[PDB]
Amino acid sequence: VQSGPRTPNPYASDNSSLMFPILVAFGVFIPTLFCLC
Amino acid sequence: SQPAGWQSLLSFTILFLAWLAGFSSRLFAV
Amino acid sequence: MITDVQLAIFANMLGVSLFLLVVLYHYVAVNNP
Amino acid sequence: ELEAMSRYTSPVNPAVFPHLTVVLLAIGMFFTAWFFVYEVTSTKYTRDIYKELLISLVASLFMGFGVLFLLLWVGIYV
Ligand SMILES: CCCCCCCCCCCCCC(=O)O[C@H](COC(=O)CCCCCCCCCC)COP(=O)(O)OCC[N+](C)(C)C
Ligand SMILES: CCCCCCCCCCCCCC(=O)O[C@H](COC(=O)CCCCCCCCCC)COP(=O)(O)OCC[N+](C)(C)C
Ligand SMILES: [Mg+2]
Repeated sequence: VQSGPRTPNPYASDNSSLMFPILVAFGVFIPTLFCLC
Repeated sequence: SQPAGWQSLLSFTILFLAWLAGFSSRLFAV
Repeated sequence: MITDVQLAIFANMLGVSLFLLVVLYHYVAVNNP
Repeated sequence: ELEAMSRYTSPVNPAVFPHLTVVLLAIGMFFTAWFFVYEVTSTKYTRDIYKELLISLVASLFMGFGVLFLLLWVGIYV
């Protein structure tokens, strides 16, 4: 009836994986503000 | 940079913020 | 979930910003007809 | 079997749904504000249609992805 102990979240690791997507967003934004010329 | 374009942008922004302040002050019962 | 204090602070700050933008609009329009 | 499979992870770490919303929503707003300004200070002859379509496309792209992440942070899970 009772399930058991919960599972630790295997999602990510700090100082690399959390900021990687945000940095991808920034790195796309800057060349977009280059197509002026 | 014409002051007319910035004047109209300021008007649009202040109307949008008035909308948002009217919508946000009416959620103290929700 | 938002609390009452957070939303009260938000409403106060938003009202103050509104009236600052009103006075800024009057300044701009008067100075540059 | 259920023994040879791996437990399913989300493609984006959930704890970075908020930080990735604002960044993908501020930029969008910025681009939209650049479009609106451009349409107020431009006469009919001077307006270029390609810059209009391009800034429309980029602003819509970032705004759409930001709206999705906002929609998914509050707990709708589209
Ligand atoms: C959320 C609530 C916010 C309240 C909204 C209030 C908006 C405040 C800003 C309005 C100021 C617009 C000024 C304006 O004239 O822009 C329009 C073109 O106007 C625009 O740039 C935006 C038009 C959007 C209208 C929506 C279209 C939907 C229906 C289309 C079929 C085109 O102007 P022009 O073509 O430059 O006119 C010639 C320049 N003269 C100065 C000589 C006039
Ligand atoms: C200058 C910088 C400006 C950049 C643009 C920033 C705009 C983004 C701001 C949006 C902030 C949303 C507030 C918020 O996230 O708080 C919510 C609480 O959830 C709610 O009920 C509030 C939802 C209302 C937010 C809708 C705003 C969209 C605007 C359209 C009018 C937290 O709820 P949680 O309790 O965390 O739910 C997650 C847990 N679950 C189990 C549900 C999964
Ligand atoms: Mg799906």
